[PDB]
Amino acid sequence: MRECISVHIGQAGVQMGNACWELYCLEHGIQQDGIIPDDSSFGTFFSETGSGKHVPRAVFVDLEQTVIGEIRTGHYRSLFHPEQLITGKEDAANNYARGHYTIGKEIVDSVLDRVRKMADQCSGLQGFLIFHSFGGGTGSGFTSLLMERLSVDYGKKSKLEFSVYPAPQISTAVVEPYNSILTTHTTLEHSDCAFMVDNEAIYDICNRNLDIERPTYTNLNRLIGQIVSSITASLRFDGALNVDLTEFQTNLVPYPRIHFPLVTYSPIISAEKAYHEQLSVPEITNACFEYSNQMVKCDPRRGKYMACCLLYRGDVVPKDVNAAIATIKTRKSIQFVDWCPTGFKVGINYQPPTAVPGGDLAKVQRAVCMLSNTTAIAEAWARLDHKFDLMYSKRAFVHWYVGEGMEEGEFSEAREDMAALEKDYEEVGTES
Amino acid sequence: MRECISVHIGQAGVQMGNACWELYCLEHGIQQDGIIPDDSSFGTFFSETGSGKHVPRAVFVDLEQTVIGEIRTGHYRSLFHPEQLITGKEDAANNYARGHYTIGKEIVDSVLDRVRKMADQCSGLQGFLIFHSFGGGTGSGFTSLLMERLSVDYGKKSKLEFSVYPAPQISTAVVEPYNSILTTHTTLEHSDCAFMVDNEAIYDICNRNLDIERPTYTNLNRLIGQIVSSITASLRFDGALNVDLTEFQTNLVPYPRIHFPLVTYSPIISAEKAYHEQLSVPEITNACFEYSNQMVKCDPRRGKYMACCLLYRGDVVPKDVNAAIATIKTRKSIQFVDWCPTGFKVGINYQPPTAVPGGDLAKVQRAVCMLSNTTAIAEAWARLDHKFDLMYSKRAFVHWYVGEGMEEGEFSEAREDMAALEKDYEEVGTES
Amino acid sequence: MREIVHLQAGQCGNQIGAKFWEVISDEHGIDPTGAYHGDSDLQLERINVYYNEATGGKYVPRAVLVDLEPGTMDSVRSGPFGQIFRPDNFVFGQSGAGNNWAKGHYTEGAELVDSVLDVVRKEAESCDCLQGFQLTHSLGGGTGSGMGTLLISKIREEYPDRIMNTFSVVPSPKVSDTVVEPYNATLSVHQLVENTDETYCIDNEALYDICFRTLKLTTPTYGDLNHLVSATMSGVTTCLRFPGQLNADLRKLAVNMVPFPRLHFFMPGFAPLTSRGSQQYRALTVPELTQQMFDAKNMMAACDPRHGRYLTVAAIFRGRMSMKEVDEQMLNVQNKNSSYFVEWIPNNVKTAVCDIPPRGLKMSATFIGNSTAIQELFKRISEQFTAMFRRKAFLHWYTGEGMDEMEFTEAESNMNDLVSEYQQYQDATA
Amino acid sequence: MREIVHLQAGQCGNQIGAKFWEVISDEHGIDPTGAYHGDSDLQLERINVYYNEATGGKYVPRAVLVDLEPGTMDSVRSGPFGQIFRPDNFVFGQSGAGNNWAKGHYTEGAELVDSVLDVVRKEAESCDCLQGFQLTHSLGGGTGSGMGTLLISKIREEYPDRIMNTFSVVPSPKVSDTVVEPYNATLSVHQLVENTDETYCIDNEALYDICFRTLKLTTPTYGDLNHLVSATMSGVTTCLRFPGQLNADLRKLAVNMVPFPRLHFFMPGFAPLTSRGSQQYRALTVPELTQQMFDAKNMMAACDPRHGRYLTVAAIFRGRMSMKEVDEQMLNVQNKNSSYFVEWIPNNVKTAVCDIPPRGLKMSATFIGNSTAIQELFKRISEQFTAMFRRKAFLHWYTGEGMDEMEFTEAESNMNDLVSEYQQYQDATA
Ligand SMILES: Nc1nc2c(ncn2[C@@H]2O[C@H](COP(=O)(O)OP(=O)(O)OP(=O)(O)O)[C@@H](O)[C@H]2O)c(=O)[nH]1
Ligand SMILES: Nc1nc2c(ncn2[C@@H]2O[C@H](COP(=O)(O)OP(=O)(O)OP(=O)(O)O)[C@@H](O)[C@H]2O)c(=O)[nH]1
Ligand SMILES: Nc1nc2c(ncn2[C@@H]2O[C@H](COP(=O)(O)OP(=O)(O)O)[C@@H](O)[C@H]2O)c(=O)[nH]1
Ligand SMILES: Nc1nc2c(ncn2[C@@H]2O[C@H](COP(=O)(O)OP(=O)(O)O)[C@@H](O)[C@H]2O)c(=O)[nH]1
Ligand SMILES: [Mg+2]
Ligand SMILES: [Mg+2]
Repeated sequence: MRECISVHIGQAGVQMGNACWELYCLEHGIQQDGIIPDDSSFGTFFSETGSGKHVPRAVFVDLEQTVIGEIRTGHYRSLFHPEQLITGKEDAANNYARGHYTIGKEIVDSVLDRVRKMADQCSGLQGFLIFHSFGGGTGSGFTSLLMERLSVDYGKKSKLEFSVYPAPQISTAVVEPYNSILTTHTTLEHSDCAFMVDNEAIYDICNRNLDIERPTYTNLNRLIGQIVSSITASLRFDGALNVDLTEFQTNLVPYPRIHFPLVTYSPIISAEKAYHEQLSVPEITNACFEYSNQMVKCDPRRGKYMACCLLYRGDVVPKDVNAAIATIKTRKSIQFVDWCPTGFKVGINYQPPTAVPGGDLAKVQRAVCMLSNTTAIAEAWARLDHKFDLMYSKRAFVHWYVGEGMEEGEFSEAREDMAALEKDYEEVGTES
Repeated sequence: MRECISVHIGQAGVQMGNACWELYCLEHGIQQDGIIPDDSSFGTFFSETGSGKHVPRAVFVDLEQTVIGEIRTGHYRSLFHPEQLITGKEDAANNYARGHYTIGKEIVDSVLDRVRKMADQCSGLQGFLIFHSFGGGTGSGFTSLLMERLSVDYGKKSKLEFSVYPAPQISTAVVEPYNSILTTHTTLEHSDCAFMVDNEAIYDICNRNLDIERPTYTNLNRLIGQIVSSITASLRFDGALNVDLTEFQTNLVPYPRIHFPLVTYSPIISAEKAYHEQLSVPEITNACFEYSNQMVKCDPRRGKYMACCLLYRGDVVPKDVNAAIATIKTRKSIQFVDWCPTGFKVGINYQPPTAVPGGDLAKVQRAVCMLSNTTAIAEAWARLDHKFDLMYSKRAFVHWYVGEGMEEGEFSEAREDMAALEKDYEEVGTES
Repeated sequence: MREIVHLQAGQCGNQIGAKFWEVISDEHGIDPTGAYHGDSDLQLERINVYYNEATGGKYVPRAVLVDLEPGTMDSVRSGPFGQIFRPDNFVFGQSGAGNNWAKGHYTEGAELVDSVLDVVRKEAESCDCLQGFQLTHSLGGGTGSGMGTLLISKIREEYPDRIMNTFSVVPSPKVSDTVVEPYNATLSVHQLVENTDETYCIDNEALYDICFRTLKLTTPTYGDLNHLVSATMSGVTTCLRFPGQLNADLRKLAVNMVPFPRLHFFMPGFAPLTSRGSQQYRALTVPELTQQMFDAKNMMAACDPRHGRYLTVAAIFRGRMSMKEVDEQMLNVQNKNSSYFVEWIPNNVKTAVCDIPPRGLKMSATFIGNSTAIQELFKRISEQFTAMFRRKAFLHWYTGEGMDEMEFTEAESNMNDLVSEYQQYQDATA
Repeated sequence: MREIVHLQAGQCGNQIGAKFWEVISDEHGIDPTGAYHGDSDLQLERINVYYNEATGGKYVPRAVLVDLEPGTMDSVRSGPFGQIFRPDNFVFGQSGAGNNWAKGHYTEGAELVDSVLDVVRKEAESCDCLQGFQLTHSLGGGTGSGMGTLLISKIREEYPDRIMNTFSVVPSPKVSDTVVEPYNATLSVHQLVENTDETYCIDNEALYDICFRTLKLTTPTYGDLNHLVSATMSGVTTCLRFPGQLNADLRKLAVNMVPFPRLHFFMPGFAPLTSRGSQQYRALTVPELTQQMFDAKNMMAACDPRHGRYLTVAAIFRGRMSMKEVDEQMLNVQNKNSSYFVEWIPNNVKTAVCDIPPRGLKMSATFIGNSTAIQELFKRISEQFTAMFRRKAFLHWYTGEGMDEMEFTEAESNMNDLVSEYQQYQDATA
């Protein structure tokens, strides 16, 4: 009855999506194909066919064809419908203009068509899930290009996105400030809620809590996959207090231009060290608010919370949740904004998280995923804006963007728009 | 009780006819001869003899003898009555005059005689099916010559024709504009409904939907054969809502001079990618109105629909057809003309399409063939007329036609007649 | 006595009629071969209404199946209960009508209408007391609209006093299945309004909803709809065939349902209609059966009665019932929905109770309603007719068969007057 | 007679209502399939209050389950006692409310409210003597606060004289489970104060304490709390269904519990409530049952009555009891806690005694209290509402759905007046 269209753009989205659908397939008994062995709630994500084949309700799109080609040759080769996997000719070369103006103009129409065919095949449309990188290229131009198209064709339907926000120190591309800011300018008015994750933060978690000194991108993707499974768990499985994807919007977004919650997943514990932990509800709940466990390298205590959503899974007693949250409300270090007396949105589900074979996480009994909106993230934009200003003053790489369909004016507009957003956070963070 | 006389003229008709009668033979259990192994509705197309031999009710005619000779030596050598396969001495050499005036004058009488013998052997005459190329030669002169003879000897009997309309860009003959326009001038007043197909369009379908990079004319013919099987399915097989060949005339022809519907066949899907498609009634119905699936390379949305016929086959529930059409009526992009509130003619049959062994199409459960009359085809005539005007201004190839029985006046008359037809579409396409 | 002679037409008539005779035979205990194996003796007492007798107990339906193509009839005889009919009654042509009223009325059906009468008169002459003719067809087709109206005119000129009741499938508003429906429908109504005593308008869109909403059926074939149409056809002719507390002859309904000569178009309904899973959540008593009959969603016509007023209403009950409840419930409806009933008719409800219910049912009730809301149907057809006719949409297929443009104008004007007449009587006294 | 029609809303309503019907069926001897297998005959005499009858003894609850998402209802039917309901009563949408009152009241629930009434009116019309409507929902959600108040307004405009009693789950003060509770609660109360005759305020924090302190339960599921809410709902409607020495109809409580029209908010309580291990350390007699009913720790609302005064009180006893003890104990409370009862009401206690106790219990008693202390709840909501609304915390989710900022001001002002009215009557005469 419910549905979600997963759109994965760029290398980050495709690789993250692979972890997601590997986890979804496990959670429903699917067999790496559309087949189910000789399991009833898959309707939200997986379509059905008379042959017994389940077709994922996802679209894998990339202007580069290397990563998507690996899927077509991987173990999930027979899972996706071939027309869903859309591949362009040449990549955007880490250039926002190429993804948005020149290359994206030749592929945006094709992906939109497949979405349209999926959209009218749903009993009722609930929203979208967008996975993309913030670094740049397809993840910035194409995603911004695709998001604006959706805002018109589907209007008021929900559009959730998970983004690989740039890390403070670690960086992989030299022109991230240009692409990261440009996508933000063109996506603020077209996105409902954006969930942020940084590789450095998950690297810290993977080595600080999981006893692994060699994190690969596969490790991070599986950690991100668990977060998405919890967010969409309410639709997929039964529970005591369900939460829907349309609720996150009003629960975490107090103002239209401030919709960037952080992400957290508490029971990130190694198998060996799980034997020495009780893993009760109160302790995992308190773990969420520690700086050491945020999936975005931004310390919450530098600012004020303004909205939090707690999504519990497994054998969870609601009474403990009531007690656990109240004590957190008592702590003077965990500061909530003045104008939000009601801070927490609580959802409880009976399905414990499933551990992927070969994974690093332990066989946990109960888990919690926290989606917290905080003014602390304003610092991250300030750092990103500071980097952007340095390069633009010298016109460090402008000629690449100007010569591929963009204009010098857009750089100024994007930075000025970000400046207002940084100012907007300050107004929200001050009372009287 | 019902009947149809299939007349195949020129190389296109003969090769297309071979695909048709290969498919008809399969659909009735015939064994590549007139024999049936140790199956009751064949009377419409196949005559019967006491020996158990079924004689096709078709006439293969060509001024060239190469293609017909291949049939006499092919696997269907023993199927046709020898006098049906009529062969001239020399081809028309892609000249309309030779087919119409000089060569055709020595063979038209012979083919008409065999039609006469078939006509009076029918319990009741229902109409004709004419297969011919629009490029020129026998398909333009002989067909126009034959059609006018039929209009007198048989008068008000239905005369349906399937034509290989010239493609916009792809072309195989240098003088198509002369022959294509000339046949149209002499066939407007003698034809009831003309179904158009372009090789480029079917090439696009064959590579865009069927995953084949090497389409041969055999591939296109089989695709065309399926269309004809659906059109004549109502006569051949039982169904819930049958449609007869005399109905297409009043359902698709609003005016005597505008009888050129397009063609579409929705479930054109590869065997491998059929496993990932539900292939329900609503989706295949919506596929018909997409530009990407028209069998004629003319975009419908450039103009307005004025009449549509839907012919469903297989396991089809009429309720879904009612629902599926109504939503299409709702879309504002699918624009119907003002003066046709009643747009759709619906026919349902219980016989699913049969897949020829060695074919490319999948083993579909249900299929739909759409016959849509649209003002968009007026653009195709305009493009064809534009090409004709360029050549005629220079008298590019006139001497060939003038010296073989034709006159300079006919070129002017034919073009002027086409100009009125193009103007006629404009009047129909404007309301108040 | 009071024999009814059944007449078919077009593909729609034969399909509906075929299911009509399957049901009628079932409730009379007639085998598909024609033999009688019923349990009760009452079902055999009045079997002469629909069946003729022969040696060995074979019972021959008094039906005439006709169409301009042999295909549909060949299906009828081949299918179940197809051998029951007498072969001589299949009057068929070779060249079918192309869904154009002109061909089936003036040119093609003209040369076949004479043969049909030769069978009707032989059938009609064999009745001890002829009550009337029952016809099933579709107004949107060629054979039905053209030949059906041609047959009606001939019979009404040959049996003026007998009652001609027609069950006509009317084009639906949502989606069509024939491009030239407005021409065929308008021309047919121009004939029916003068030569039939009562017409029962049904549209496939309405019957799809009844199955989707009420019966909760996911694969509704045309056979499913025909069963509903058969049930209403069976219900209206139960008094002639079974005993009851209060009987209602076919002519009895027309007097109570037709105030003025031209307003003889009804929209029927049937009850109860429950899904296989919802059968255990109903009391199945008189109060609830009457409740859904007047519900707008349980009517076999697109028009919603809430948009107009009921000139008259008929409720033919079946099965052993408390006559008090029937009178009380019917009065209750008259009270609550007093705004839905015309005010110059003091009583709008006609009640009839047949003693024997349909097979497998304890109770049943057939609704018949003459409402001014039916003007909505005709105005919609008039709107579509004038849009096409304003610029000669498809006339040459009709004018070429023998018609003239003046006939179209007369049909439209006559159609417009009927809509006006319905509207005039929807205004209260003075 | 005196039939009650049950209406659900939101996730909370369906969960509580589902447990409500499990208990009601248990005390009436109704199997989950719908059959009757009870021992006593009294439980079958008045079964028409909540159940409708069908063939074969199946009893169909007169319940309407509705929500803007199918997930919760799908759980209800799949779970135990889920097949009992009639399928037609499940009126559900596809796109759920995002916990915003505007969506469920103006935009999303607006297009679904009409269907719900079509089921309510059919249910209501089938009652010999309609007593009123019973509604269960939550004020902190979207479907409950928005659609529930929408349903209340429609019914109160269509059945003005019938009694509308609502069991509403009120947001707790300690911790919330929805960020926008103040907006939803304030908007809902702006509607209830005008269109319901009695509302029973319950908060999950209070019911957690009852289980933690009294029942000594260590793993309290939401099912456990729903059972307590079911018991109080069952108790208040025992007079209608069983005999007793002194009966108290639903309208009887409202007159004795509602002095002024706007002060119709009560905080219920139940007794006895003992842990499995503490059952053997109680006499289980009338004096002690009354003792804990007025105890602040045995009430299902956060507000403590010690902070205010009781305008009125109702005690509905079950089981065979000495009427003298009931009168004596109730008088004793009136004497000791004379400071806790308002002084312009000479008598504040209404006593009712049903003869038959709940299954497995010899005695029971349900407390209902109208206290000025409930102003504490509304003032807390008002404080949170104004804090958020002072700087447009989440309005754009509400104004974008069709609401206007003026409506929020009206709701806050109306909420403030109710708090003032409660405070005015907490001052003694003159
Ligand atoms: N979590 C996670 N992040 C990734 C992954 N792959 C790439 N990234 C992030 O993406 C950024 C690099 O840009 P890409 O995502 O490769 O850009 P793209 O999608 O290839 O688009 P083009 O540059 O046009 O090819 C880095 O900062 C990474 O943080 C992945 O598998 N998992
Ligand atoms: N679909 C289809 N089209 C064909 C086929 N063979 C030829 N054509 C079309 O016919 C055109 C060429 O003219 P022909 O059909 O060969 O002319 P002809 O019938 O040989 O007549 P002459 O020129 O006098 O020999 C091309 O534009 C093709 O599109 C065929 O097998 N299938
Ligand atoms: N109930 C029912 N309606 C039918 C059936 N077949 C056709 N119809 C209706 O009849 C109309 C078609 O007219 P038709 O009778 O086939 O034209 P004709 O037979 O050539 O005069 C369509 O609009 C259908 O709604 C059937 O089997 N059952
Ligand atoms: N007693 C009880 N309360 C519930 C249950 N589910 C939700 N609630 C309460 O209902 C509130 C949530 O509102 P909800 O009904 O889910 O919003 P809506 O359904 O979208 O209108 C929470 O504050 C819970 O305290 C339940 O199963 N039992
Ligand atoms: Mg790349
Ligand atoms: Mg040739």
